[PDB]
Amino acid sequence: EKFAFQAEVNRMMKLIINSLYKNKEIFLRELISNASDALDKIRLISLTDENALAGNEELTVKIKCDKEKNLLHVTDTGVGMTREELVKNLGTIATSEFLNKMTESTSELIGQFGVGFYSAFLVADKVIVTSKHNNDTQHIWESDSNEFSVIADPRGNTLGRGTTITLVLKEEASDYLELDTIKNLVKKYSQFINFPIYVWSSKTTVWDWELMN
Ligand SMILES: COC(=O)c1c(O)cc(O)c(Cl)c1CCc1nccn1Cc1ccc(Br)cc1
Repeated sequence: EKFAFQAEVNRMMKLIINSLYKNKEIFLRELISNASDALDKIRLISLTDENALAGNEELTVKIKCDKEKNLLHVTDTGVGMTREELVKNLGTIATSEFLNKMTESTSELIGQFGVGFYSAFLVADKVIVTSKHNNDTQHIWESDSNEFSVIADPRGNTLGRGTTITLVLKEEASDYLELDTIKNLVKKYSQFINFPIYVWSSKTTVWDWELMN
């Protein structure tokens, strides 16, 4: 259940963390970007499988703040990941030219190599990935960066299909819990995205999904 990061991933996480120290906001750009990709992947799959979207009729990104529990949730209803995929796609990488371009901006570089997930550790002490893939049951990937574990989700299939990224925010990254801030940041980083992105918001005092693009 417990796993070690591959060396290159450790180096990569460091390079990422040690080059975007200034513009931390990028983590949210990249998570929204990967969320879109997940939906693309499942839409494509839906072209040749009418049963592809059975676990969830919708194709969205839902973002939820939990100021109280110090958590930020980003949930796509994309393709999701199987257990094996969690262990492989988040624990290794398929690359070393990337690690040399990185040393010699660099926010555009991680975006290009599709490896911006790890930027989440810029604002989080622990990162949790809850994922339901059509071919598998719901599993959970957790890491504080020093290792990771993948477990079967005891709650069963709550996602229907897809992925929630959950960030336990750092002391200094509390700013990103304010609904003001996240609405603002998603507005910015979600224009080019063509799936709907909602933020769970407060209107006059009620709560519902609010569309941001
Ligand atoms: C898009 O794949 C995912 O399931 C997914 C998601 O739905 C939301 C996310 O925030 C993230 Cl990070 C992912 C995984 C995408 C990812 N980032 C780094 C590695 N990976 C796995 C991966 C990379 C390339 C391909 Br092609 C497939 C999976």
